[PDB]
Amino acid sequence: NREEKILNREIGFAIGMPVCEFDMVKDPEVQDFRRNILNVCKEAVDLRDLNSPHSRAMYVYPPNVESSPELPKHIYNKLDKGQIIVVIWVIVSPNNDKQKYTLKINHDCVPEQVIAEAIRKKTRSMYQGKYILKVCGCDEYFLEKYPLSQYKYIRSCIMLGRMPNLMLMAKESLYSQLPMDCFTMPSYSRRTSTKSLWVINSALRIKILCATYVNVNIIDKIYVRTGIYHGGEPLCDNVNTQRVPCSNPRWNEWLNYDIYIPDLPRAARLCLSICSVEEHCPLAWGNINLFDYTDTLVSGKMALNLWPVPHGLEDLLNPIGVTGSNPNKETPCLELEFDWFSSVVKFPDMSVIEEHANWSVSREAGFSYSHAGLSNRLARDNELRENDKEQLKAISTRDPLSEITEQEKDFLWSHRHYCVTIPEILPKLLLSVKWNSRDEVAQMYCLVKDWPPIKPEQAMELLDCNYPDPMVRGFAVRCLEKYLTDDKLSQYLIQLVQVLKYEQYLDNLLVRFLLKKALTNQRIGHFFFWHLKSEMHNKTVSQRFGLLLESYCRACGMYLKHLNRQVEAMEKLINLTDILKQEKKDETQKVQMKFLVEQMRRPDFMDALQGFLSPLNPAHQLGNLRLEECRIMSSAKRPLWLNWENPDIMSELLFQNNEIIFKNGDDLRQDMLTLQIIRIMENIWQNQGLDLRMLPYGCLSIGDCVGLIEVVRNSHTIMQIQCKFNSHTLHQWLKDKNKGEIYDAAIDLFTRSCAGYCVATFILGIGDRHNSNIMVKDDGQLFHIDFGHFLDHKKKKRERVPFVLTQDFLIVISKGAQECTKTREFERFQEMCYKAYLAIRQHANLFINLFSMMLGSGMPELQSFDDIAYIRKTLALDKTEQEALEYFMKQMNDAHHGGW
Ligand SMILES: CC(C)[C@@H]1COC(=O)N1c1cn2c(n1)-c1ccc(N3CCC[C@H]3C(N)=O)cc1OCC2
Repeated sequence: NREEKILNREIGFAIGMPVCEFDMVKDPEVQDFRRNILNVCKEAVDLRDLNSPHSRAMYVYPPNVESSPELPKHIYNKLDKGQIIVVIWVIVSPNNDKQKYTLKINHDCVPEQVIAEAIRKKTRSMYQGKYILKVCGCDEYFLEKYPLSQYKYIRSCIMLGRMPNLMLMAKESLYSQLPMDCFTMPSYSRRTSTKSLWVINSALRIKILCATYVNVNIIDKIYVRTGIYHGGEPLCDNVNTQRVPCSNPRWNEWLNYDIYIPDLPRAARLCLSICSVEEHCPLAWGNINLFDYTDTLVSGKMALNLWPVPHGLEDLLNPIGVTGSNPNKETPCLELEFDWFSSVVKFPDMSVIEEHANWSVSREAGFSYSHAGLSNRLARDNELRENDKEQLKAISTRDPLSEITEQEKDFLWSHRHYCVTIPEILPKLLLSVKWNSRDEVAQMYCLVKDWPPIKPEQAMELLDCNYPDPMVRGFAVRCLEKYLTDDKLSQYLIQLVQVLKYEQYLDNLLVRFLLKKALTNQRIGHFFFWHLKSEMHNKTVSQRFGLLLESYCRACGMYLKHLNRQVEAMEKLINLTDILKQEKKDETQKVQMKFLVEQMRRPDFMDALQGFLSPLNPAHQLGNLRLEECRIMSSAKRPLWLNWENPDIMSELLFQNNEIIFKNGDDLRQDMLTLQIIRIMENIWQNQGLDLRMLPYGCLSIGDCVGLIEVVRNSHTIMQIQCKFNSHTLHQWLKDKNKGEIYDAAIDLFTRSCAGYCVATFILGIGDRHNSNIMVKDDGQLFHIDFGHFLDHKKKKRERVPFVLTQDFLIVISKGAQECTKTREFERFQEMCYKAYLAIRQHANLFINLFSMMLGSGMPELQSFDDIAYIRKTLALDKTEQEALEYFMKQMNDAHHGGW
């Protein structure tokens, strides 16, 4: 047991709460999750010891590869006849003397071939399966047989015109360093009648007894508002209790609902709230799953602790809110009573559902012309015309925020069998289902059961708040299991972690998929841990995320120990910054720095703040902290500028110092999402041969309004440039930094990165640009920082241009010409914008879905589908492609007072 106790201390330190608190949770769902999730843990551990040591090395150091080995024409043209120059370093003599070997090989060469060529060059100077290639300066390895150019490091080197520097390491040098972890099963591994829902011939009714902890200001009259929901879709009309004074919240009233108990869908929920009053106002709210995790209908007495109303929610009910009782018991508590049927009621099995769907399909197949004429949801098989097929195809092209009329819904449902031939229509077909009809739902189940697979980015939509059904969500997860690459999983990890909150139960297919991937890929596992840990202060998700983190920490292996180093380093940094903002806030920079350096030099702190992996990128080792290079930044919330040595043997070939900005006080979640979207945008542009280089620098939220920002070396704000001022200062600075022949490359890089940031900021509705949030690298790469604001943040009770190209920017674009607006350079720059704008337009659904998946997150500027609709306005989705280009030009023309 000594091993178990110690490991529980390690897991508790990682999660930020003791494991014993989980053991005390009475709720059977919680204890069943803890026990049953362990098979995902076992499965993942089995996959890792399948082909050991190689399979273990693949888990710890997965290949950091692109999704496809194909190169866009513009990237291939950067290669000398499809060949790349590569530098291979062999550490040999004592005191680690470095021998370099320059190779000109095909871009498609496998690491083993690269090693053979290196051995050839070293032998000419006077086995291949005994070495591995490592990226110089960081812990990135090439353990798998992918073409060299498919490795992200290599592709980046090709794209940026950089020399790839790789190090020949012995297989045994790496293998001996990966410890053998023996995953142990925890102590908790060792643990009337029953009627079907469809045999309950009764209407729904729920009793509202009384409310406790209704502490309000003498508010002069209150009631309970209730409704039956399927996602955010009401299943019947809302039912309110009679009004009562808040001084005595007693109702003892059965509420009768307009729904037959057998018609209740699987994901049906009771959404309620205590309202005051005419200006009706919600005081507290709470949601409940009408069926528990065991598929049992709610029976008996239940007490539900309510949640405080979130600012901006005028609506009396909160359906897209969290389901379950508030963990804090010193909150308004509502007592409810459910119906009793003298037996346990369960949701029918798939076999019963299938028998019923086949019975319905067969019955409908025999319907006469006139019977089918009774309903617009009924359509005879052979009546399917080509015009109808064309209408179905047109509907499937519409964006997820485009309204589907009641007529289109009846249309889609009656043609559901033809819909299988155009499988991407599934999200529209599902919103057209009468979720309060068991006859229709049973048939939808069977259609989904055998539904053709759709793209992972299309399936992701089916995991958002509009799709609560577990059969639907199960199909989505299966598409991800079959077609989502680890690369794309990493890219969309924030969205996939968010959509976990929309799950009715702790144990589901999505969490099993995500956990298995985190436990079989340490790069995925790293960010999985941090995304969950960053939200552990949020009581809406702390039990879910806490239980998930416990399962992750039991099976991740040795990485727990490394994570605990990063957790301890962040904890010390939160502690220091918290003191500086509450105890030393008014003191000078010189004084504050003296306190900081004295605190940091304490042996306990000094050890905790050095020799750990960067949470921004775990391939980066943070060695000794360079205190003399550290500083308190004069910016808002006084962030810490931190500098560590990169202890890697060949750090000089990557970077010798790792500089990170630690910030305590601002919410960094909107920045992370924007930075992710900028990268996705750049990826779309690059694939279409549209070379607009963006700078989606690293940003990670590690807690409540705490996080890390990746520093971009040799980059300066426009204000830093002009504060050496004329409009020619910037262009003169770039000319000075790019003297000679290389000048044109800087102007091209500037105009290209400028076009990208113009289009990206206009689409996304980012916070207003100024000379302190626009940065420029010495080579001419323009980029933006501080993405705290996006979408419709300047809304009133209509669209903006956040990046207005002042004379300074146009002078650079036009190479110093006076009439910068009327030059061929500016005409070429406009063309880059138009193409960039239209390309994003073609991928609008992806962007709409990425934002829709982030709705359950507590982001201030992303609270409703109305906020996402801003992107539907900027992309001009209701207009044609030419009208959309015209609208963009007009927005640009108005903001710049001419030119477009
Ligand atoms: C104060 C800080 C938190 C700001 C505000 O919100 C951001 O997003 N910020 C940010 C991002 N980046 C940098 N600031 C940054 C700052 C300075 C430097 N540089 C590098 C050279 C010296 C220093 C400078 N220009 O002062 C480089 C940076 O990288 C881009 C990411």
